[PDB]
Amino acid sequence: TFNDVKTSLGITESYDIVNAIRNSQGDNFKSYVPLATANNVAEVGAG
Amino acid sequence: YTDITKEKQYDAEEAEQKVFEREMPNVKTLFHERNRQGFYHQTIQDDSLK
Amino acid sequence: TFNDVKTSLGITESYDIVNAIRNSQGDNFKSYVPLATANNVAEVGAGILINQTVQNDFITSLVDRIGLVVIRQVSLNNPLKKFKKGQIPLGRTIEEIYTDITKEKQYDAEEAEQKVFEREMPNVKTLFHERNRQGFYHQTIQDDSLKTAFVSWGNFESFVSSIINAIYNSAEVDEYEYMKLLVDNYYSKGLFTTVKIDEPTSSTGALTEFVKKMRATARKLTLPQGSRDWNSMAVRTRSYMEDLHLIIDADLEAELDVDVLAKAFNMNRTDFLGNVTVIDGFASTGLEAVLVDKDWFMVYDNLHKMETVRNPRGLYWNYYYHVWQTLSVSRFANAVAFVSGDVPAVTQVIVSPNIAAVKQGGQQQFTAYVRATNAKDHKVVWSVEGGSTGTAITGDGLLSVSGNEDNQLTVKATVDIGTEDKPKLVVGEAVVSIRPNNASGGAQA
Amino acid sequence: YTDITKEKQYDAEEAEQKVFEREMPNVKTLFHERNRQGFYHQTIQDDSLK
Amino acid sequence: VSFTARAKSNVMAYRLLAYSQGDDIIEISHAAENTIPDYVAVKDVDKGDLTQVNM
Repeated sequence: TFNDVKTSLGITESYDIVNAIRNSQGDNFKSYVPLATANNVAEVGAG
Repeated sequence: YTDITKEKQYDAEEAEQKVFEREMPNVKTLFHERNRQGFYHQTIQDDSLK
Repeated sequence: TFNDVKTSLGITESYDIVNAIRNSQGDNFKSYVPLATANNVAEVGAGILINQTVQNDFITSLVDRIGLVVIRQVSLNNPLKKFKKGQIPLGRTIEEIYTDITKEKQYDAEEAEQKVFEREMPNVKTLFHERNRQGFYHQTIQDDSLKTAFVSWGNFESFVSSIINAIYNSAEVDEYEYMKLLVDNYYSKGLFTTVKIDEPTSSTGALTEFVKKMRATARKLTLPQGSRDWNSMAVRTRSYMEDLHLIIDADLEAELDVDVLAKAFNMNRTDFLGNVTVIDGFASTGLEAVLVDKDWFMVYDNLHKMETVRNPRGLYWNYYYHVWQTLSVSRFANAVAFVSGDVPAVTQVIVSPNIAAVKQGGQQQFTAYVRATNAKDHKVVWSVEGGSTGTAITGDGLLSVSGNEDNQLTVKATVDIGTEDKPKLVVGEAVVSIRPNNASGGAQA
Repeated sequence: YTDITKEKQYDAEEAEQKVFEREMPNVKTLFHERNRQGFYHQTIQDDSLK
Repeated sequence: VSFTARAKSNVMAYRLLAYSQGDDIIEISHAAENTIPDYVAVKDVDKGDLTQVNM
């Protein structure tokens, strides 16, 4: 059952928060430039 | 005053050569010497208050 | 993490069993026609290599779970463990000293007037055995990471033990495999005594030939008069029937039982003589059985120690089980190869006074032994190297040393086999140290 | 099923920095699903058989 | 060592790269034909995407 499954099933995004953390340079995402596991939490933290 | 640190990502491959790595804490001190030194003089003449 | 995996991965289907059943007009596949769910036993019959996700049948949102965790243990053993001859903690080397018989002299009294105090040294041979294997095994158990793999503490603790059972099942296997490695070592060194057979799988005639040569060989190894013919040091020695062991594979035992020991009325007259030890096989090409003493394996233990350490940054343990052990072969044992392939005529030339120490200017008699499997002539060609100043050996093994010899000699006895366009040599080497002298002038006439 | 592993040659020199390294256990596995769901049907009149 | 680069226009892996400068951060693009390149892409990098140059 259910071969071709992505975690982004049924989601339209306003922006990418993965790219918003790596490209921060103090542009309000400077608080997430720490948090070594920010990508892993941002990937599956919506359920 | 000890102060907070940063976290490190759990990785068994980077932990293999870094069991004994040092990380000095964040301590800030402050010093407070005695400043005020004074006395309050009042003369009470009894036998005249009586 | 494994998006597109089907149940058919290394499956090499000779046929479809489902198309065999539903298109069965009539065959043996007709008995699987009234099975209600034959097509579901056909799919997940062999298990699945990669667990996919199964949704529940009633409510398709629920994930059907794993209900059972079977953790297979295995207890491997070493069948060759009985050949291990003890353990030593201190020291490294072992010294086998062996005394050999001598050659009688003819009685003469007139020669005996001067040669009374003249001495004859014993034919003592010496073999040395070092520590060879020095190893350790490494297994990591990331405790906190594997708590995602399990939901039961009784199962989790049983899996961690299965890793520790897998370390001891590793040191058992290598100790089996190093002790086979000696046998395939010693065969390729040309040190076994080859008795050429035909392959016993090929014929019940070729099988019956084998047991006759076997029982002839084991009887020859145990004669009271001893034999030089069955060692690699070529010494007069004997073996016992309680000492002999036979290391056939599991093929020969099955053709021994069904074809030979079955129809025989007296099993004591066709059974393999001595103790029979069954292994999986030898890695040589042509080598089928090996008949040794228990003295042929000098397998001692120097160290067995498991030591642990815990990493705090990465949250794991490490299991260092250390095996240091002597894995050597005594060349004083009778030890017989049973080779079914084509073999060379000469396998080893033995120049039995291997260590010699001749005084400068002094003589020495050398004696070459030839292992001829063709049973032919093979004349020894003598040679001396390394001391190329004035003197060398005769053609019959008499070492002559010049008075200015100051280099450690090497005495070669060589049997030229092979063809004329490309000769191949079988060489026996012995070393000679030259302890110098005095009381001589640099010139004479 | 937990499988067996390899030998490393003893070396006290390389054991100075290669403490705490990792060697993975050889482990294989299998998963067996519920295949058969069967269903048997018999009826008894119990009165027309009288 | 390494430093931050801002890419410039659709960098492809294994291609030869060259540096420039603009607003601030060094810009990276594919090296022009018939010259000496500065860096090799190890992965694809989007037009305005910040990344590292592993020196």
